Amino acid sequence: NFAELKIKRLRKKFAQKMLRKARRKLIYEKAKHYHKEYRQMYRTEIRMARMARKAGNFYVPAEPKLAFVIRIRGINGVSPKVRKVLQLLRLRQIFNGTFVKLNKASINMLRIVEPYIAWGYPNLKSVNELIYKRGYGKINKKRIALTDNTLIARSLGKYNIICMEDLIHEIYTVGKHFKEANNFLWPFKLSSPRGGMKKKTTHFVEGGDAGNREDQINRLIRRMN
Amino acid sequence: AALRPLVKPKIVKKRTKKFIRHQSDRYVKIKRNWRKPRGIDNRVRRRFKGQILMPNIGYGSNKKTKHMLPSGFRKFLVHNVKELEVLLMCNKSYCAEIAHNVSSKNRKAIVERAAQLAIRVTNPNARL
Amino acid sequence: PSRLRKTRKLRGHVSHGHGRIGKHRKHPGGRGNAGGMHHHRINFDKYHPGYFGKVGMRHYHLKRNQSFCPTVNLDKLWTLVSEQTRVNAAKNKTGAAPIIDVVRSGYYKVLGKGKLPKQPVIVKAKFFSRRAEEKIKGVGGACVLVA
Amino acid sequence: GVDIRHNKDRKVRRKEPKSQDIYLRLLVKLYRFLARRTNSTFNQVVLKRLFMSRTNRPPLSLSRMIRKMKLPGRENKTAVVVGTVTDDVRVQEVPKLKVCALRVTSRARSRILKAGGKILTFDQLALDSPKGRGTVLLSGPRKGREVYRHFGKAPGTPHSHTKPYVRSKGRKFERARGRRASRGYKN
Amino acid sequence: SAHLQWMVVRNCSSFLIKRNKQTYSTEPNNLKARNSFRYNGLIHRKTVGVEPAADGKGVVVVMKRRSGQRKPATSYVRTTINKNARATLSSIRHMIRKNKYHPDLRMAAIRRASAILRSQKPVM
Amino acid sequence: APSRNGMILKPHFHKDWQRRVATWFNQPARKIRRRKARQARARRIAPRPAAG
Amino acid sequence: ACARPLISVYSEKGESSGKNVTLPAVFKAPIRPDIVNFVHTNLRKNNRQPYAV
RNA sequence: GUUCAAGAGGGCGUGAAACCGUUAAGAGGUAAACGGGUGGGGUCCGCGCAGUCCGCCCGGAGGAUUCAACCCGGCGGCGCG
RNA sequence: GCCACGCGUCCCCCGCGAGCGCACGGGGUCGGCGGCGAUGUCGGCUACCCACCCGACCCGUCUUGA
RNA sequence: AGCGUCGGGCCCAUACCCGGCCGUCGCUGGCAGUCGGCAGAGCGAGAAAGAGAGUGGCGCGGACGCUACGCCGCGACGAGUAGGAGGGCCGCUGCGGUGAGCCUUGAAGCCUAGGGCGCGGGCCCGGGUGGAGCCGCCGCAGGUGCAGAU
Ligand SMILES: [Mg+2]
Ligand SMILES: [Mg+2]
Ligand SMILES: [Mg+2]
Ligand SMILES: [Mg+2]
Ligand SMILES: [Mg+2]
Ligand SMILES: [Mg+2]
Ligand SMILES: [Mg+2]
Ligand SMILES: [Mg+2]
Ligand SMILES: [Mg+2]
Ligand SMILES: [Mg+2]
Ligand SMILES: [Mg+2]
Ligand SMILES: [Mg+2]
Ligand SMILES: [Mg+2]
Ligand SMILES: [Mg+2]
Ligand SMILES: [Mg+2]
Ligand SMILES: [Mg+2]
Ligand SMILES: [Mg+2]
Ligand SMILES: [Mg+2]
Ligand SMILES: [Mg+2]
Ligand SMILES: [Mg+2]
Ligand SMILES: [Mg+2]
Ligand SMILES: [Mg+2]
Ligand SMILES: [Mg+2]
Repeated sequence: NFAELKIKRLRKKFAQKMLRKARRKLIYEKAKHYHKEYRQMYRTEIRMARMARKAGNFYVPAEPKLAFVIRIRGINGVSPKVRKVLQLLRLRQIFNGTFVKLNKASINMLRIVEPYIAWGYPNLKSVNELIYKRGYGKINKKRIALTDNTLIARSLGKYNIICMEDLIHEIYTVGKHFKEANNFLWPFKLSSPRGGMKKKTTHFVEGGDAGNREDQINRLIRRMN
Repeated sequence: AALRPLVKPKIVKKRTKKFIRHQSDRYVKIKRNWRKPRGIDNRVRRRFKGQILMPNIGYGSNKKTKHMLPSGFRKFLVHNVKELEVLLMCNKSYCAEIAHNVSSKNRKAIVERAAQLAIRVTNPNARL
Repeated sequence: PSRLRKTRKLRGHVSHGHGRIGKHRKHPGGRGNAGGMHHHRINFDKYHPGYFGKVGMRHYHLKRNQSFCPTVNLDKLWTLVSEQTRVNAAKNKTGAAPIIDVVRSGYYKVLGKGKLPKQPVIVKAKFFSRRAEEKIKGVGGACVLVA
Repeated sequence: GVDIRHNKDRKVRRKEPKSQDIYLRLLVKLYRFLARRTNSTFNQVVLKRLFMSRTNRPPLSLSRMIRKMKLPGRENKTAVVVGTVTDDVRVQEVPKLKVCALRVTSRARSRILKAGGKILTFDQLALDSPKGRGTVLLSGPRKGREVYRHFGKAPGTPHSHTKPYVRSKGRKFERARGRRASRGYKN
Repeated sequence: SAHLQWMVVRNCSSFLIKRNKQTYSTEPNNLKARNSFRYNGLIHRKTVGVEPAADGKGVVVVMKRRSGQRKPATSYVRTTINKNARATLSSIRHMIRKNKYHPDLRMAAIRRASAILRSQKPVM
Repeated sequence: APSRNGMILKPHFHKDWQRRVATWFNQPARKIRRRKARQARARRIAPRPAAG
Repeated sequence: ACARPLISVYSEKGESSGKNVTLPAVFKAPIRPDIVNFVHTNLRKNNRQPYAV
């Protein structure tokens, strides 16, 4: 016949077209709602301050959920108790990066390797730059580039994670499904730092780069990316 | 009208200079033909700076232009007329090249037939 | 095929696969089965326990032919005869079992290993064990001896 | 530079068979095709086994095949072997079967056919049941070789029921110093 | 059978000719002449061959009749076509297509015919 | 010098054995010279039984 | 294979006679070069005389 | 002067390297010799030294006893005849 | 300023419209050009010699170490 | 152009980043679908599965392709002595088949500032010398590859 089949095949494509559109509009609405979210989150932390000073007290803000680690020195001649930790954090190459949710368990390991890393509390823009520019997923054991949302829906559809934005949301808000969101991400291959380094060997406080430099990590990222 | 090939790409070649053997310059008994030294105290084996190079696989050439002559053709070694009809269908990429011991009077026929088939010949004016 | 052997690839390499601190010298440890008691004591005690020592009674002029005594299990007693003998027996309503001379086929003893199928047999053998005999009786038939 | 060992990255399992015989390779071509173009894992197992050596595809006795079909629920169901089907003398009664195997000896062939059975080849099997439904897979005993007795924790070593290699048993060939309690010791 | 005797031949044939990292075959009814189960001539039931004529001039197309495969004398059937180029390719195209006869070899055979005609035509 | 495992064994190659080797390339010819002598004997004692 | 065809006999002078003979069964037997090759290369070694210094 | 040839002339077929003579070329105070990277000059080669044809189309100019469809004859392929 | 727009029916309160162009879009194309040339000029990596800049201790071996 | 405390700027490693290329490993990945007047050319897509049977209400046309011990696509890696394994259209001398193989219109060997191939082992063409035998492909066997050893 190839008449009824043609008309049927057209209805099938038309259905799948409307479906793809609907997923698009859904995506849009999640993103705008998150913009409203972030704006609110930022203002309130000030409002608490102004009102606290008015009363005369001090507002202590919350401890930071998240830290952005970087391995600064190389592969030659390193204690085996270190090596184990380092390879548990997936820092196999130099100038590699990783996200790490915080707690006593993680922080004691980062203490044990203080001299080899540089960590701190990263900002939202630094999270955007890193994910968008150099996002590469671990799909079927293969380093494949994060260029379309399909590549995410196939793997993470079960957590309602359909796009870069939801991913960002989980990372900044260390939500439920951090383990899966981060283990999905391949260790970040960052380049050598433009401008230079002050002194690789020593701690920040004694004028070096190692160890906790809370916020200045952003300055360092902008110089390395 | 030289015989064009189907494609005449860039024949880049990573290295042109030959791999001479360490100390062929000094002695005669030592030939140019490469031989990897398997000594303990050797330098060349262990890459000292400003020394004879060692052949890695890395020099390997692009697949598309291996055994490719500048014109673009490949060789095929021929002894006689029967072997040209083979090439008659793979005419534009490959070319016959006649063997040394083959005579002159037969060469004449080889070129005459091949000129009918339009097959390019590298050595058509070889004896006279 | 020497072309397949290892020495062809080894041409070039100096010590020809025997190492160059401890070279392939002639008899580095000593010869044969030497130092069995002393400095190869182990190999013997880890892999050949018993090598040393005497045991038993010396028997001088041994003749293997006297003690020739090949055994056969009941597991494969019926194997000796063609199939229609077994078939015709179930046909026999009279219940006359066929006689199997084992000696004819070059087996002497009858051991009692396997399970025997339900149909009587007369077995003319030379020796019998205790369990093979009683197995037959429960089935049926007798154990006719012969020297 | 990265700190990974590259020790065990190469895998040794077989890809293709060492044999040059044509019929085995034609089986291979076929089951490669059905392997990739189907979902059934059955075909992958059959593939693996087609590459394996003589020891690894051992002979299946008839007694073992029979009672494995006597098991309940697998009535009227084709038995599948990669090795050879040898005959058993120590088994009188022979229920009628449906066998598949690369080789079967004449004796077992006669035993089955007079009973009213059936011997399939693989090209017939592919047509009958391509996915292979209604199939009892089987194998012979890999450890059946006499050699495995020789392996393990060494002799002359507490608890090691392990055959030693010996030219000839007798009174005075490895019975004395390490076995009798009298002479020296035993373990 | 065919696949069987393909696996037999592929390597150990006298007609096969290996050199200079190349591999060819000089059988009569091969076109493209490359050692391969598709183009091998002798194997199949239905086999094509496009030669130039016995006399220098002309082209004979050859076909294999499927009846007597163990009797070579009666198997092949030659037939010269001494016309112009275009009508040659029309008649050949029709011979092969409309009979469902080995349509794999369609374009190859065409190309060879044109090159043959080229040859018996005067040289440049 | 025994490494890990083997049949302990006593080969008899200490005597000058490479001297006294009997090679059997004779065989086919020997078979014929027997066969010929047998046919010639039976031809001699014509009607008597061949075997004896 | 199961199928056995009929072969025509030819006269010594080339023409076909009336008689037609059935194919024996061996000709449908399995081909196995690995064996042929192996066998040939062992049997041919026996026809070999000794050489020695 | 023989011989096709003494470019085989009685330790005489072919006649390599080490070594020497001469000729030709180039160069020259940190012994010579080397790798990489370039330049200059020689050397011969390219049988270079006004530069691609191929289908198809459009158009203008020639010519051959020529196209399709049917009839006859033969053959092959296929047949849910 | 809004990725808000049949009618009827459902809830809280008052499965086929076709058509045409643009492009920061699943890895470069021009539907753009110019000079030289038949007896002294063009190309010729390698291979022949020379020059310059940088690099550079003679091989094999035993050896903790050449 | 010294000593102590410091700023900006600036210099390069076979390290790091982006890109090109070789080989290997892994995905035990993909490909027999070249199904053509018996035709209708798809099965990469966020979501366990069918372009499924039925039954009531003019012009004759369509490139390449696949030696499946092949072809093709994806990622990641590459120092190596003593030592082990794989592939060698690397090479030597001889034997059974095979090329209607070559050759006095000049074989082998040898010489070469010629043209070329291969990562390399080595090999092919031109020229000169020489005057009678030689090589390619599939298999087999070995007294089978030199710088050294007073
Ligand atoms: Mg800078
Ligand atoms: Mg030294
Ligand atoms: Mg080594
Ligand atoms: Mg030594
Ligand atoms: Mg030794
Ligand atoms: Mg030792
Ligand atoms: Mg590396
Ligand atoms: Mg051992
Ligand atoms: Mg006699
Ligand atoms: Mg002399
Ligand atoms: Mg001379
Ligand atoms: Mg020389
Ligand atoms: Mg001079
Ligand atoms: Mg020494
Ligand atoms: Mg040392
Ligand atoms: Mg010392
Ligand atoms: Mg560098
Ligand atoms: Mg890269
Ligand atoms: Mg290593
Ligand atoms: Mg390596
Ligand atoms: Mg001469
Ligand atoms: Mg001569
Ligand atoms: Mg020498």
